[PDB]
Amino acid sequence: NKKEWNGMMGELLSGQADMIVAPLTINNERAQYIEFSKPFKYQGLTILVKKEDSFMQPFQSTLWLLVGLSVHVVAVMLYLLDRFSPLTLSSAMWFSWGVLLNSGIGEGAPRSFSARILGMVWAGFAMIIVASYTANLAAFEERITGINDPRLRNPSDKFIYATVKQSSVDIYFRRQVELSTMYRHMEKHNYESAAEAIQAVRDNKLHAFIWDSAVLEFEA
Amino acid sequence: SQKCDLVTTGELFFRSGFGIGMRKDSPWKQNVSLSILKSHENGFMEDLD
Amino acid sequence: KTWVRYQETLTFENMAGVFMLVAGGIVAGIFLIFIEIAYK
Amino acid sequence: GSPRHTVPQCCYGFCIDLLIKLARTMNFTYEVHLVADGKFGTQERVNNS
Amino acid sequence: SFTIGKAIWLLWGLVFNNSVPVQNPKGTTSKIMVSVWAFFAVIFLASYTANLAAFDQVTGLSDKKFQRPHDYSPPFRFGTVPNGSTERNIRNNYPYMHQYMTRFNQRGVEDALVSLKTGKLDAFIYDAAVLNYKAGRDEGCKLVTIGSGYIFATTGYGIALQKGSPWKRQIDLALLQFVGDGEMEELETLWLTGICQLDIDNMAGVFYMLAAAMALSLITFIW
Amino acid sequence: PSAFLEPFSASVWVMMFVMLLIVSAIAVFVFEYFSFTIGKAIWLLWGLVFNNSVPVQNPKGTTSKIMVSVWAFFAVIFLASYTANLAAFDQVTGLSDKKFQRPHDYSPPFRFGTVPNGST
Amino acid sequence: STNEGMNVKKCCKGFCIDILKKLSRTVKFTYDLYLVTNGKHGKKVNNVWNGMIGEVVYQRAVMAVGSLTINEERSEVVDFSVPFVETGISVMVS
Ligand SMILES: *[C@@H]1O[C@H](CO)[C@@H](O)[C@H](O)[C@H]1NC(C)=O
Ligand SMILES: *[C@@H]1O[C@H](CO)[C@@H](O)[C@H](O)[C@H]1NC(C)=O
Ligand SMILES: *[C@@H]1O[C@H](CO)[C@@H](O)[C@H](O)[C@H]1NC(C)=O
Ligand SMILES: *[C@@H]1O[C@H](CO)[C@@H](O)[C@H](O)[C@H]1NC(C)=O
Repeated sequence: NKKEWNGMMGELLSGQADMIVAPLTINNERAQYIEFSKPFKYQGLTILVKKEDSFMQPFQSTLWLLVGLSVHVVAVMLYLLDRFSPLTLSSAMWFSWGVLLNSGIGEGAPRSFSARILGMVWAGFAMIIVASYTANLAAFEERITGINDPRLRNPSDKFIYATVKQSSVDIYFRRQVELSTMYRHMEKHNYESAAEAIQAVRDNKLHAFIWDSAVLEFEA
Repeated sequence: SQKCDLVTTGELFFRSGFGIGMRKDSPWKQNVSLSILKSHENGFMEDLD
Repeated sequence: KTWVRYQETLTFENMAGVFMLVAGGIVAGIFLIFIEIAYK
Repeated sequence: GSPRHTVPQCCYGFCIDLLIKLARTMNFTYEVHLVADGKFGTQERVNNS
Repeated sequence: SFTIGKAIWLLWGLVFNNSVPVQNPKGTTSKIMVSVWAFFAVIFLASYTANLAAFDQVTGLSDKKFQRPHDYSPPFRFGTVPNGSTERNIRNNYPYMHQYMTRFNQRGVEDALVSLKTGKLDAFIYDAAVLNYKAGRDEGCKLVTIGSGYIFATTGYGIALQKGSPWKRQIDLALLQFVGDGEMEELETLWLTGICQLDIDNMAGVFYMLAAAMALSLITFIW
Repeated sequence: PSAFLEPFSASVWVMMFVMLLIVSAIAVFVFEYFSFTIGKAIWLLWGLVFNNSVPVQNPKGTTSKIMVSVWAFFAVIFLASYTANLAAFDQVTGLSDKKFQRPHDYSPPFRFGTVPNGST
Repeated sequence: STNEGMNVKKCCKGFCIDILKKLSRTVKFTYDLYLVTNGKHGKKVNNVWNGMIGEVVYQRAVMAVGSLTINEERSEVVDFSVPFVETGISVMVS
């Protein structure tokens, strides 16, 4: 029942190493065993993420059927006014679907001595409907931002965050007693080296990664 | 709440204590201070707001 | 200076359902046109 | 503005109801007179001495 | 050729330009006037779309909206609960924020809840996970907090005993036994929740004006 | 805003040519069943997007006007998506801005510096 | 009008009641549970507390098994246990 070390400290205490030239992390356990020097690097942690339209079917289908029934009623009453004058039905449907067409059609003008007002109001009505539709289509979460996040305390298959296996950052996360759930989440995705973590986050398999700041600034 | 052109700015400093300007040493200050403290302990400013 | 300072409507997945519904409307319109030709 | 024109008028509002509450707490009355000028007051040098 | 007195239909059909043929313009002056009126209709439609386009709230504790909502036109308000440690946390952080709370006082937890359900309150400062529970048990996922406590205080709970109690170490060992075996995760899973363009009045008023247009068309049809 | 590659992205343009070929073949089949739309259907189909084309006399069998209306609605929603793409396409407010920590909220980064070993 | 009252018996459940029952199973003591009648969580008004702090500090209660927040003044008047949940602060909006 003895607690030991491995890697650089496993070779330093066994005689296979004499001078660690590496970013060694200062904590409680390593300062009481071996001596330290003046810290040459001042560096912090950061989170590596991957930061890289309701047309008809997601849009609610009440007003589309309303416009359809409206143009149906308009065509029926224009055909009835063509009956009661103060290919008739085909030309009436051509006019009623050519006013709404709004792009150009090879048609003429029907006899609208008492129906031109209904046609001009329907034309302005259709254009103000499509203008309001264009207006409210033109007018109308990936980041983590730190460790204080209860969404990471209840993770899922999308909130994927991990760390380097057997790292001093993992030791600092294990030391704090309120970091048990994130430790249990990161121990399921233990990664050996940093290049494997870069390859995993590049291939859209990761969403967050705890890593030092200046290295990711150099990678940026 | 009366007009539609009175909007206060983001600057708000010198938040001092507005009270009652009293005179010098006199026995009619302690009872007034206890009445003000009685106004502090209840909802005397809330209903007037 | 040598290490730190030295620096160096999508219509793919969003409009896929747009393409599917527009293609379905085109197929339905072509079917109505061929039924109209076969009737008259 | 005016040489001498002071009439009995009606005073009410926020501070008047505060003074009515103070007169309700402790058994005393008051007499409200209005100030002549409309200035708060600074440390002004007088023209003599 | 109907531009004697019937130019209204031609003119207001050339406003929107919905492919309405009227006549064959042989005069140069008429085509110049139609082109100038069409350019005026294009810039009027551009101004109309600009009017339609011109027609998370607080993203930090140091935001200017806590000072004054002067950046936007509608103002909001917020407050905390009395006789609590949240007011002492505010007085330890910012006495200015304590005076903002003192101006906008409120009654209590259930009264602020009724004010949020009826719309008599905009913002309410409370705990982090408990408002997540209230958002999860909310019908329709309506009351949603701004984030979940990113750059906030992030405090915790504990069990307070008397200074000099001999039973404190056994309770501490019992809590370390309760947390370090997955039982606390089971309690946080069981006793918590896990559930959580369109306008009405404008096209209704356009429908009232359309009903007036049908009334005017009926008047012009009967006479 | 030098040049945009967002709406078509050189992958939908093949489908535009395929739909032009299909509409041209339908026009040839209707003209065989039944007027310059034999091989010139590109100017008649793509010309009805910017709503100032020459009015071509459609046949009386109610054949071309339905697909003209469908392509017109497609052009209207395409121009609506184009205006939405154009709409979706001071700098520093103060110390309360998120740019001083990291400008990752926006697309370009920036940089700042003071005098070396001074009172600043 | 006065401080007259009656002892109403009420039932309790929830998270802290489960914590109290698990401490009664582990430590094996008899709990004396009663609701506070002074007010909310606590705020010192002229060396007079109220609520659970007023019950524990003024030698009227032994411990606070229920939920109690942690700040500077409650770290000064009493001592807390180890933390078990991260419940910070947030803002509910409409
Ligand atoms: C009023 O003040 C006097 C001291 O000047 C004090 O003895 C007395 O108790 C006070 N009475 C009340 C009702 O506050
Ligand atoms: C109020 O009236 C009573 C009458 O006994 C007496 O104490 C005194 O005159 C007044 N002062 C107070 C306590 O307000
Ligand atoms: C003092 O003299 C000035 C003129 O120099 C005059 O305007 C003012 O009313 C006088 N009174 C005082 C004390 O200011
Ligand atoms: C706090 O509790 C006291 C009773 O101890 C009560 O009078 C007061 O209204 C409560 N809240 C405030 C506003 O301090």
